[PDB]
Amino acid sequence: WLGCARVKEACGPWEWPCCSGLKCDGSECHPQ
Repeated sequence: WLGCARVKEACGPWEWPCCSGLKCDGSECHPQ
């Protein structure tokens, strides 16, 4: 239990849950 991805972490649709307000903009979570 650490937290969530950041605005520079690799995420996806259901592979890595990012924090609230960050959407996978292609591959790296972005600041919306």
